[PDB]
Amino acid sequence: IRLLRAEEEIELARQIADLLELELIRDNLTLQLERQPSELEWGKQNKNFAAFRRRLFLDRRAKDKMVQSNLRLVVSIAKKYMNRGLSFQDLIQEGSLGLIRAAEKFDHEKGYKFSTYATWWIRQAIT
Amino acid sequence: YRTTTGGMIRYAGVEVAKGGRKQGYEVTKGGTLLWIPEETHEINKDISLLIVEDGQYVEAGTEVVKDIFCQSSGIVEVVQKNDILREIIIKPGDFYQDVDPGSVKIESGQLLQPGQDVFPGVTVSTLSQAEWIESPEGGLLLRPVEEYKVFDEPAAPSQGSQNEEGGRQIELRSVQRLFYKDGDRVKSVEGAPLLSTQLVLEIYHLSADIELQDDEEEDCQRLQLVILESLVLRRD
Repeated sequence: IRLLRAEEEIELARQIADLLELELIRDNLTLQLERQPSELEWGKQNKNFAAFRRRLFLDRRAKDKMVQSNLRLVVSIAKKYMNRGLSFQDLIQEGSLGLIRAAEKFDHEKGYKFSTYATWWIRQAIT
Repeated sequence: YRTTTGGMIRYAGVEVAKGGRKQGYEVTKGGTLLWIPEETHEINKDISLLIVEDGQYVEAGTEVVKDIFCQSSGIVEVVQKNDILREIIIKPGDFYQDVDPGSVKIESGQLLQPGQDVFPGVTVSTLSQAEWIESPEGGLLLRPVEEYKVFDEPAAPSQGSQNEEGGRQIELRSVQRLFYKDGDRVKSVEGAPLLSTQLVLEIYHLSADIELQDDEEEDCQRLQLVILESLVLRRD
């Protein structure tokens, strides 16, 4: 998998931030729609429903692209922890759970790189 | 040949011959050389982190742009393509009030002589380069150039050898090598050297040599670029 550039981390973070507001609306609507918001689309308020699924698929692919491409950072951190209690296989899977949480809380408006903020979350999930 | 910031470079009547654009370029003759400096900053910040405008003259007190401290003083210029900052072009020089912007655009590629004037009523001290900026409510800017003296051959010492010169002769040559051409600017903000007075040898793709510090005339050390082969000698 090819690594991301410095400008591609800012672009993918905007669709993840667009995915944060899309799941916050669904979490506020599931308390009054009998926990079944399959067709209840509050963001649109045949062409609008097809464009809503295209934006939902493109935003989930951006979160799919940021965690999958930054998997070399998990190996460089978990290689310094493979002596205490766990094997090398279990540390990358636990470190990848911190890379998912780092992608949701990454704020591109502050200006810092993704490798600076995700190091604090991969090392937290390993420890 | 150690400027403060980076910038463009263009020679005038200086021929060169090279085989690769990576490890410099060996010069052949002399000639004059110009240098138009401009500070650059290849960053990847956002637009909301920018606190200046397009064409705002900054000072050397703080000069904070995109939460990054600068080192020069001049007219700033940002580059935006897809809501991400790519380069911060800062052109140093003096800013003077002027009018008639339709005439200063044609003076962007001509060398401004110090004996002439850039505008009727506006004077200049030395030679510069005219450039107009697109700032709100308006004058053009003057970017000064820097000239240097280069030699076709530097001060090379007298080489001395003690051999029969049969099939194997070595010497030392001191040549100058430039790193940048006229149609390319440098992407640097710190001090970048322009040339390097090196010492290139030419044996007249094998026969590596070993140098050492050998001296017997005085009580000091002297370099000796010699070449030797070790022969076997049994202790029997």
